[PDB]
Formats: sequence, structure tokens, C-alpha cells
Amino acid sequence: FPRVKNWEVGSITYDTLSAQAQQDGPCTPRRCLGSLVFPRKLAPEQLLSQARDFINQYYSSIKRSGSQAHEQRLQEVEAEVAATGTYQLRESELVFGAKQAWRNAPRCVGRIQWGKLQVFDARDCRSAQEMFTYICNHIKYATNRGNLRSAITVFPQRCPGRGDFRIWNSQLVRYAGYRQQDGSVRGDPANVEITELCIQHGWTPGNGRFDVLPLLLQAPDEPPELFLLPPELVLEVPLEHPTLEWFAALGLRWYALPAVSNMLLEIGGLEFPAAPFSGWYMSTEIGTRNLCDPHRYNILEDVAVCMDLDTRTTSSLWKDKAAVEINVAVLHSYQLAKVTIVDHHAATASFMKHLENEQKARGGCPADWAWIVPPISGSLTPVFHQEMVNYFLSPAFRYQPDPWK
Amino acid sequence: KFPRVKNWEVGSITYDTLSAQAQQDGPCTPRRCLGSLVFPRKLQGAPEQLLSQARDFINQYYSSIKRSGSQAHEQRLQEVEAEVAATGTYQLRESELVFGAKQAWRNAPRCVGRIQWGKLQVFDARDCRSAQEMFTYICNHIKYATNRGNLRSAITVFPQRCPGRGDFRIWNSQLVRYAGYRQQDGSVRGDPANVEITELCIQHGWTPGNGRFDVLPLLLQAPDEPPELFLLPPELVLEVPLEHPTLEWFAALGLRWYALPAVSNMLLEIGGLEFPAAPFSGWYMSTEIGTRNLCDPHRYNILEDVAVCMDLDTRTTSSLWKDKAAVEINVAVLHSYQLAKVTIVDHHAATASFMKHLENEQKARGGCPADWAWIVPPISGSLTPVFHQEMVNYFLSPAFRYQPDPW
Ligand code: HEM
Ligand code: HEM
Ligand SMILES: N=C(Nc1ccc(CCNCc2cccc(NC(=N)c3ccoc3)c2)cc1)c1ccoc1
Ligand SMILES: N=C(Nc1ccc(CCNCc2cccc(NC(=N)c3ccoc3)c2)cc1)c1ccoc1
Ligand SMILES: C[C@H](O)[C@H](O)[C@H]1CNc2nc(N)[nH]c(=O)c2N1
Ligand SMILES: C[C@H](O)[C@H](O)[C@H]1CNc2nc(N)[nH]c(=O)c2N1
Ligand SMILES: [Gd]
Ligand SMILES: [Gd]
Ligand SMILES: [Zn+2]
Repeated sequence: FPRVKNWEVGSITYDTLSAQAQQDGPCTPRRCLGSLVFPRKLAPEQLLSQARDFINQYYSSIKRSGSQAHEQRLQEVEAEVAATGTYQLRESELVFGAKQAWRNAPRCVGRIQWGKLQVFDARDCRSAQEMFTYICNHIKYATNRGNLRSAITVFPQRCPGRGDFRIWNSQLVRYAGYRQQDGSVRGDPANVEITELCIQHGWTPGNGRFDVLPLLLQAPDEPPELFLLPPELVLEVPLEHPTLEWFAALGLRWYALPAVSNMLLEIGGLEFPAAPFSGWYMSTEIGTRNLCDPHRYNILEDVAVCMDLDTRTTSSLWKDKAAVEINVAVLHSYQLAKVTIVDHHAATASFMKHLENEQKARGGCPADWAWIVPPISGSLTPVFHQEMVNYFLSPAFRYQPDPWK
Repeated sequence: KFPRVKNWEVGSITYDTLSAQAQQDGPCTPRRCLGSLVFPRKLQGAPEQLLSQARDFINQYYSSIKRSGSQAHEQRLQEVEAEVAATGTYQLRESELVFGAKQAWRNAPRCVGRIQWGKLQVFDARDCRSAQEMFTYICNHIKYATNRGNLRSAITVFPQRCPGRGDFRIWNSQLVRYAGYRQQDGSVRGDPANVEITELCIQHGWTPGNGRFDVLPLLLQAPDEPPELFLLPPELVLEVPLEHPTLEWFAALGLRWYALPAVSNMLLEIGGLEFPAAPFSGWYMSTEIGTRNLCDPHRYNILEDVAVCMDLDTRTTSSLWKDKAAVEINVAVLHSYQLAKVTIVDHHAATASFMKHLENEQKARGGCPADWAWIVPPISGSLTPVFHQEMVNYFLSPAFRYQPDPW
């Protein structure tokens, strides 16, 4: 078992949970590929073993291992798989599986929250219009006027003979990115492709920097259908800075609800290609990545010039000073708007507690160091000094191919 | 296959074909990645194996100088084969030593400074016989490398390990280290990283100081002898008092650091030969001092002191008081080293040069071993280009390796 050391405190643990890793990552003894964004490519006997492992996980979690109920469920799944090629989760299993998939997500620093997840069962959904109803109710619930609640809506599983439900958008709220003739982008460069797809499917584009995109929702064996989110459903936070009064004149904003909509939820061998989940933001996602990445909104140099910093030389650390003030603006602004947000110090401190909890509960915790350590102030947070073991457990959230490629 | 490597800021793709030549194995498997572990397990302690590494190294060298298959290449292979058959080991020509030292630096996956790898002064101390002579070589190294603040990269190579004879070892992890004194309540005065070496110095007859920045003596070990204590002449040890360009009280904190980072506890491996004492030096990247050495909770841990002096709100994390204090400490380090005319590189400039290194190496060797977690600076990670660069980590030889402490 891997020996895992915390270098700030000197404490050592062994990750025995890693021995239960259900899938291969990209590393080998000859070379580590832990820094790759995409670590992977993108039946009945294999389905059964994954189903049985999941059922065993479920009955262990409720302290009913070996019960008549545990045995009946194993037999039932085995017989349903033999008779139909697949099986159906019970509602309690779906809830357990969604929470486990979150708990198992190595790149998520928010997992101290994993037990608190509202699971909306949309496995009866039959149309894109109904998907939009479920999505709008999810957004309303999760937003909760700014007191954000973690939630997942689970649409019907993949099944043979039938196309997938898919949400083409990578998140439920995305700002349009409009590519300009000189190669530049107006709006969010991360969303140029989904923006062009929306336009190709009839959306009349805006021309602002923070135009909320419509949803492209795909029902089985149907082209995607375009749905506009009612603007009163999309809570947004205008960004200002508590002591840099011109900052508000930048016209920057971000949305309250991070709701990831393009990942595949895998439970017990069953695949849910549409299972959007939302929580709340860690401020560096907005203030550091979304606003200061050179290939995103890239506001760093404008902010530094407005702060009267000397941007001619790197050694004044104008980039660092400007980035800190932008993160302050995000934190101050979400708090002023009474929208749940967590700074990276509080978040990483809670993740350390989560690692402690998971060592006792499961003997380890899969974690992706490069994603857990925040993008500013890395070694000022406890996770920087914490060795981590990255491995794939199921249930899981997984990347999946885009449905237009 | 060959790992596909993407830069996510610009979208450019490379394939790392060099990783297919990786010699030793790392700690990762398909089941779980251990890339974040400081010690990728292992450590240190047949003519066939040595001859195999020697030939691969000689072949590497003669390829690098465009003389593969030449008469000189064949003659050198035969010399090495004949030396190992006669003596069980062999001797590097001085040109091969220099090449080997530079390649070991080039191959170091955790070094962000490798754009400099071809500029390395190599002092050949393989004739060294005594700890006293080791001290003379070390002082000359420090004097050359310090160069009155105009730091020059250098390595001094002491005699190789050989059967039936102890190693030369420098016990200190760096040539310049500040003492760490354990207090009666368990706290540390000075650098907590150096408590163990400080106590070893006291054990071997060093009269300790009681300051926060006492430069430690050197414990130098000649083969089969106990380590010998040597005091560095204070005029050899250039130090920079830390001040801040605008925070006038910062100077009164009495913080300082030394000019010369000179790593003295790593093993240099070239063509199967092992040099357990081969201290190397360059110059600092400022985050090493301002972020890690001074702000790590288990190092000097001064961040909250500085935040107090800055009148920051320190009982709400979301004021980002830690981040603001950290930046000003890094500003103070940069300002102070530039004021003292001591070479230093900020983390923006260093990571930008490392991207250029990656580009040079892709053309030169088809790849570059890099350890993402160590290349990305400990503050402002995604503000630097390396954050957005996928990297492949693997072990090439020649190499600098960790080795067990000699005691
Ligand atoms: C409740 C507050 C939460 C916070 C503060 C939080 C924080 C984060 C952050 C900062 C990341 C890195 C994202 C990036 O850099 O792109 C992340 C990733 C992730 N989160 Fe959480 N999260 C929360 C809730 C959730 C929930 C409710 C789920 C699912 C039920 C979830 C599943 C994931 C997954 C699967 C990833 C990996 C995404 C990827 O690989 O691209 N998180 N989270
Ligand atoms: C010339 C300026 C140089 C700069 C700015 C530089 C910068 C750095 C930094 C920031 C690290 C990480 C150290 C840490 O965080 O503890 C590092 C590691 C390293 N450097 Fe360089 N370096 C330079 C020169 C050199 C030279 C001359 C050598 C050897 C000949 C070298 C070999 C290494 C090695 C082997 C490591 C890995 C250390 C470890 O694994 O503990 N560097 N360097
Ligand atoms: N897919 C492409 N790259 C690409 C770019 C970025 C990513 C990271 C996606 N993470 C978004 C995300 C995921 C999970 C959590 C968050 N945050 C939250 N707080 C949160 C969200 C829900 O609950 C909490 C945010 C992944 C891939 C690509 C390739 C070509 O074009 C585009
Ligand atoms: N020593 C312990 N841990 C420990 C602590 C630190 C390390 C890594 C040390 N890197 C020092 C280093 C190495 C290479 C480069 C630099 N910087 C430079 N710019 C530089 C130096 C030479 O040329 C440029 C600095 C490794 C292990 C320990 C273990 C148990 O108890 C205590
Ligand atoms: C190349 C590198 O893996 C990539 O930029 C990663 C690094 N760590 C990250 N960490 C988080 N949380 N989010 C990210 O998008 C990334 N990107
Ligand atoms: C646990 C983790 O690997 C450890 O804290 C690493 C992270 N990255 C680092 N990067 C550098 N340059 N130096 C370090 O000491 C570390 N420490
Ligand atoms: Gd102001
Ligand atoms: Gd005062
Ligand atoms: Zn790995």
C-alpha cells in the first residue's frame, strides 16, 4: 500500500483504498502522466460484476450486509441482467450512487460536502422539453436565491436500442464566446464551440461579454433542441472591489450556480450520460482561472494597470498583486450578493478534514494533487504539503465525448 | 505509444518520444498515480550492469558530439571495457564528467531552472583525499559561484564511490543552512528544516549560537572517517538582509537569506558511476525564499507576523490576508536581492524560461522530463505558463538522485 505523508505535520498514512481501484489511469512505472487533463481515451459478465460490487457497496453503507434484503437484491439484479441485458437502480441506490460518485471524484476539493446532495430522479424523462423542465427546477432549487444547495438531476440511463439523453453544454450556465475575425474572442473563449453550435441551431447571438448561452438539449434519437434559460432563473453577481472603486466599472460579472452538465455518471455498470450536478464555487475558479487565465477573460493586465502597478517588469509581482485583488473582488461580491462561495483557504482546510474523515471511513481517499491545490497561493494552503494518491473508483463521474463529434 | 502532451493555454500538442528511453522506474502504476510523493520511494547503498550503463553513457556522449561510430568512439568503448575488466570500475575523462554533470541537470525533472543547463562550471575534485581538502574545494566553489553576487552555476565533483571504501559525503543538505534550535517547549528557533543537522553539528563539537539565522558549520566526511567540522569563513557566505520597497518596518523584522543555494546531499550518477558528494549551486528563484522558506508553516512560518505588521484582517480567510502578506514577502525578497546585486529570478521569469526550455528540448531530444507539481511555483500557479502545460515525468540518466543521510 502507498505510504502517504503530510510534510507540514509529518503524519503518515497508508492508502489501502487504492487497492480497490476499478480502472487504469495513464501512468506506468516508466513515466507519470498525472498532469494530463484527459487521462483516458473517452458486457453482461462485466456489467454483473460491476453491478454486484455496487450493490455490495450499497448494503455495506447502510450496515445491512448479508441481510435477506442484500441477498434478494443481488439475485434480482443478476436475474434482471440475464433477462434484459441491464437493470434498474432502486431510488435509494441512485441516491447512494450519486453521492459516492462525488465522494470518489479525485479532482473535487469540495468533497467534505459529499453526504449533502439533493438527488432529483429524472429517469422517467421522455423529451427535451421535459429535460428543460427538470433542468429549470434543478437550477431553481440549487440556486435557492443565493443560499446554494448541492444537487444532481439524473436523466435516464443509457440503454441499447435508444440514443442517449445529452446536454450539449458543458455547464448549465455558460457565457457566449464570439470569435472575431482577428482571432480574438468577445466573451468567454472557453465557450466558442458551444456558442457556434447554438448559433448553428438557430440561436440569435448577442454581442456582449457575458451573454448567457441557451441550452442545447438532446433527447434520444433526436437532434438537440434549443432552450433559453429564463433570465430570472440565472442568478448573477456583478463584480466590484471593496476598496478599488473603478473595478465595478469593468462591467465584470459571474453567475451564482456552477452546474456541470456534460459528465457521465457511472453507477454499478449503468451509465447516465445526462446527470448535471451543481454545488457552489470556490472563488479561485472565478477570480483566478475564469477571469485571469490568458485564454479566458484575461483581465489581469487591465486590472494591474488600473491599480497603477508597474507592469513593465515581472519582479514587481504585479500579476500576483492584481490576481489577489481580483479574487478579493469575487469573494466580496458574492458575499455582498449573498451568494454562497468558499475561498480556497477554507476549501482546502475542509478538504484536509475530508481526507482525515476518509482515512478512517475507507482507508484512503483518491485525490488529484494538481487539481486539489488551488491556482493561487498553493503552498499557503494545507493541501500543497499533503501527498495524494490518485486512482479511479466507481461509482464515478467521467468525461465523455462531445455528442457532436 | 508516445504520450501526447498538450499546452492548454495555446492548444499546442507535442509527443514525448524521449520518455521511451526512461531508464529507472517511477512510483506510478496504471492502478494509481503517486506523482505527488516527495520521495518516489527507494534510495541508495555485477560488471555486466556497470558496463551496460557505461556503454549507454559513452554512446550518449559520442552521439551528442556527432562522433557516434567514429574511431574515437570505438576506442573509448574499448578503454572502458578494459578498465572494468581490470579494475571492476572505470574513470571518466574530464570531458565526459562535464557532459555527465550537465546532462544530470538537464535530466532533473523537478528543476525549473534548466534553461541554464548548458552553462555549468564543473570543478573536478576527484583527486580529493581528505575532509580538509574537501573543505578547500568547497570554499573555492562557494567563492567562484558567489562571484560577489553575480552568481555562476557550478558543481564540484568529489571522488566516485568504489568497492571496499567509504564515500565522501557532505552531511549538510546545503552548503549554507541556518541553524534550527529545539526549544524547551518543543518549538524551534531558527530554521526547523535544519534541527537534525544542527544537533549533529553540536554533537560533533560545534558551539551553537542562539539566533534565527546562524550559518551552520559543515560536516565533511572523508572515506571511512567520522565527519569533520568546518566553519565557513563569514566573508565567504554572502547574505541578503530583507527589506521591502515601501513597507518601511519590514527591514526591522531582521529577516535575511543567503545568496547561494548549493545543494550538497544528492548523488550524481553518470554512466553507472556514483558520486555521493557532488555539491551543485545556481541561484534562487524568489518563491523558494519568500514563499517556501519563510512562509511554510513548518519553516520560518512568518506569514502571520507580516500580516500583523500590514494591519490585515487575520480572522477571516476570505480577506485573502495570507495571499497579500505572501506576495509582499516575495516582493521583499526580490527587491532585497536586486538591491544587494545578488542574482535571483522571479517565478514569472523562471517559468517563462522553462517554457522556452521545453521548446528547445522538444526539438533537441523529443521531450523533456518534468514534474508538474515541482515546476509550478507555490504561489500564483496558474498565473505562470507552466500551470497550463501538460508534462511527462520520467527518469533519465545521468541523474541527480536522492540518497540516504550518511548517519
Ligand atoms: C458544494 C460545493 C463544491 C465545491 C466548492 C466544489 C469545488 C470543486 C472545484 C474547485 C473543482 C475543480 C474544478 C475545475 O477546476 O474546473 C471541482 C471539481 C469537481 N467536482 Fe466539486 N465542488 C463542489 C460540489 C460538487 C458536487 C455537488 C459534485 C457532484 C455531485 C462535484 C463533483 C466534481 C467533479 C466530478 C469534479 C471533477 C471535474 C473535472 O474533472 O473536470 N463537486 N469541484
Ligand atoms: C541556475 C539557476 C537555477 C534555478 C533558478 C533553479 C531552480 C530550481 C528550483 C526552484 C527547484 C525546486 C527546488 C525546491 O523547491 O526545493 C530546483 C530543483 C532542482 N535543481 Fe535547479 N535551479 C538552478 C540551477 C540548478 C543547477 C546548477 C543544478 C545542478 C547542476 C540544478 C539541479 C536541480 C535538481 C537536481 C533539482 C531537484 C531537487 C530535488 O529533487 O530535491 N539546478 N531548481
Ligand atoms: N473540454 C475541454 N477542456 C476542458 C476545460 C476545462 C475542464 C474543467 C471542467 N471543470 C468544470 C467544473 C467541474 C466541476 C466543478 C466545478 N466547480 C464547482 N465548484 C462545481 C460545479 C458543480 O459543483 C461544484 C467546475 C475540462 C476540460 C475542451 C477541449 C477542447 O475544447 C474544450
Ligand atoms: N530533508 C527532509 N525533507 C526534504 C526537504 C527538502 C527536500 C528538497 C530540497 N530541495 C533543495 C533544493 C534542491 C535543488 C535546487 C534548489 N534550489 C535552487 N535554486 C538551486 C540549488 C542549486 O542550484 C539551484 C533547492 C527533500 C526532502 C526530511 C526528511 C525527513 O525529515 C526531514
Ligand atoms: C496541465 C494541467 O494539468 C492543467 O492546467 C490543470 C492543472 N490543475 C488544475 N486544477 C484545477 N482545479 N482545474 C484545472 O483546470 C486544472 N488544470
Ligand atoms: C506533497 C508535495 O509533493 C510536496 O509538498 C511538494 C509539492 N511541490 C513542490 N515543488 C517544489 N518546487 N518544491 C517542493 O518542495 C514541493 N513540494
Ligand atoms: Gd479606493
Ligand atoms: Gd500600527
Ligand atoms: Zn503518475
